[PDB]
Amino acid sequence: QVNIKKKEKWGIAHIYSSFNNTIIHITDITGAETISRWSGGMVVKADRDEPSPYAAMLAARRAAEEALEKGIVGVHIRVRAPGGSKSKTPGPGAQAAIRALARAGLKIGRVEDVTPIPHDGTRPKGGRRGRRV
Amino acid sequence: TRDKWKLKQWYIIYAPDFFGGVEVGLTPADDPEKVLNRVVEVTLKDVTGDFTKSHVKLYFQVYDVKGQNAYTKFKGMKLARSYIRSLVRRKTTRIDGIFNITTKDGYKLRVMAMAIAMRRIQTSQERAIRKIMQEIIYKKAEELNFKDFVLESVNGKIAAEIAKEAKKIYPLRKAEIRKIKVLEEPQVIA
Amino acid sequence: MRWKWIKKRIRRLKRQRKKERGLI
Amino acid sequence: MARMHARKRGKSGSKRPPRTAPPIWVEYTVEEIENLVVKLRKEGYSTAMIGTILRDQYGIPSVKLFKDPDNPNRNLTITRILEKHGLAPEIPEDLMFLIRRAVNLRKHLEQHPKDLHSMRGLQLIESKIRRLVKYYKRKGKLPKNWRYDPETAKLLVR
RNA sequence: GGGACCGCCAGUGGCGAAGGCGCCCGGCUGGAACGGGUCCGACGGUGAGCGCGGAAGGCCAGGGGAGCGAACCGGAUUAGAUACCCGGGUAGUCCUGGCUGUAAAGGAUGCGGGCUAGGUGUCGGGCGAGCUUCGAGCUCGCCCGGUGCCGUAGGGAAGCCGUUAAGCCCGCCGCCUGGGGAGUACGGCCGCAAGGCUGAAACUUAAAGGAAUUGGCGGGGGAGCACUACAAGGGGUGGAGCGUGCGGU
Repeated sequence: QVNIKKKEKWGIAHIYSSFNNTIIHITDITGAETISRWSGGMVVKADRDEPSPYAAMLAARRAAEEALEKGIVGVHIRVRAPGGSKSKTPGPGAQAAIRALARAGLKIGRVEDVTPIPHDGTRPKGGRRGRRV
Repeated sequence: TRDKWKLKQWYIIYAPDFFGGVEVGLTPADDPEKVLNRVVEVTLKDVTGDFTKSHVKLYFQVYDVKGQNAYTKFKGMKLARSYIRSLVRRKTTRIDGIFNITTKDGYKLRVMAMAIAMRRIQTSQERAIRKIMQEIIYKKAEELNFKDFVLESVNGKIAAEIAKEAKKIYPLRKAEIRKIKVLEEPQVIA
Repeated sequence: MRWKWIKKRIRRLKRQRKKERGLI
Repeated sequence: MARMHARKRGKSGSKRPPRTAPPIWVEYTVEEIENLVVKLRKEGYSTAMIGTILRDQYGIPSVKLFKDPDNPNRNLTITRILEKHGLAPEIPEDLMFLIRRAVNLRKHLEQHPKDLHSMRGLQLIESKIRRLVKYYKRKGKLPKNWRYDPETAKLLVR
């Protein structure tokens, strides 16, 4: 690690928001180095706390502390969602992670839509009425 | 983590004759020569000008790295979903012009351009408009050098001009260069 | 209901054609 | 008007000229206008296209209202004049054009296959021609011994 | 690298006889509104039969197969699941050649014409303008056709319908005459099969059906109060013995 002349590293904080868990992973600008990867499960094991927003807040906060050591001080936030036969809407940890970043002191200059939306179409599981209980 | 980080080597983006150079953007890697094909997104912090403001995101791909300084060429432009969905509207038309450009500098360029119709009337004048959009973009591109053309194409100068000559046939609104993808780069390395 | 009547008829016919086919 | 036979909409609201008093805003005679019709027929124009010409150029309202009668055949206008000269065949121009289209269609369906829309149109044009012909043969516009089948059609066209 | 499809565009919108038809570009090709009736001169309307098209899936061959997913194999739910739910997964979905023919294939409104108050929007054409970015770009009216909303005379059991008639007339075709048995049986006919077309009787019944009115009801929607409601809070019964009443004995 020499040949820094940017004078302020920037990291594209990736947020994958499933209804089944929330994962928060941060990489530098390139994407070529992962500093942090923290998931809801690693925070707390209980299968319902896994997508829960409090669990997601703390996972994002942990990563955020690591990012500050690095001198990652600005973040782009890239929101996506599951998409191949799931709902394409982002889960609860999106809103939680944005809040953990806002408290954490990492300033957001862009908000980015890299979510799976096809222009070629994908069918999600149902039963001819969608999902039901 | 995994490293010191000192096993990881960091390299720094410079793009002579593309923007004249930059000093923003860093690429870490493990081992030398795993950064030769990596694509780096910068908004640009060397300018707060129109490239940053209204043409938000530019992608540059480090083609080669020499002596731990990274020589970089234009990989792409794009907008985002926020712009495309905002500007489009109902009871109108969306018009898009694809052309595959050959420039005389040894670069091949693909432009998608985004033109938005002035309200009512779906007419063959639309498709007529597409003929014109390809022809104009080609003439500007053909004359100039690739460094010159990229600066005009990403900037509003090209959009603003397409709208003036089209406007005469059939009025337009809200013309933009949705994306530019460098169909083929190399002309000085294989 | 509606499904019932038709499939019953199709069963009624296939048994009858079975009993026609193997006792001629 | 209005009738339906290959459309789900009505017919056009156009009507014949009612300047049923003879021209006097024209400044050409009957004689000059006949002269023009011989030259135009000979040139390669078909009898509908001549009459359109006459209305624009020579300024008549209708060609039914400057030249009826002058020969003793029904509905005296252009092709009756020509018919006595032998510049028009007996098979009405109407029928000549219908028949020409009916040939054109077999040749496309061949080369372009899987045409549903175009195939239904070939049935429909042909069908109409048999019904028109059935009346014409009787009227003497066509011979009695004539028949309309699609091979005879191709013959006429070629 | 590969298959498949085209979010935005997309609109109460446009096209086609109908089934139906949506990436973008070019060629080839069918139909339509319209203005100008230029042309034949009653050639017209309807139409039993006949003929033809016919979504999806299916059947047959070949190819293609990324995702999706009858069958299927687990898991949960549930008393058990036979089901909703989840993990895998085959035909199939895709393409071409071939074959069969069904639909709540609906506007549940047969086809052709004349005629019977209007108003507004909208699509495309004709026409006269205003605005103009000088392009029908934005708009208005007359006029012609089409799709929508509101509504007259009238009609309808009523709901509604009302120039797009379920209005007033005429010509022709198709069809019905209580419910179940039964769209079965039997025969013939078509289909490769699945099926399709035609199509009974014995027997049994005092109802079957349509619209609206009112009421109850709804793990249907919206809103609001209650201390004989719930929460908070305090005591108590169910334990034991006794007193008292009842069932049983």
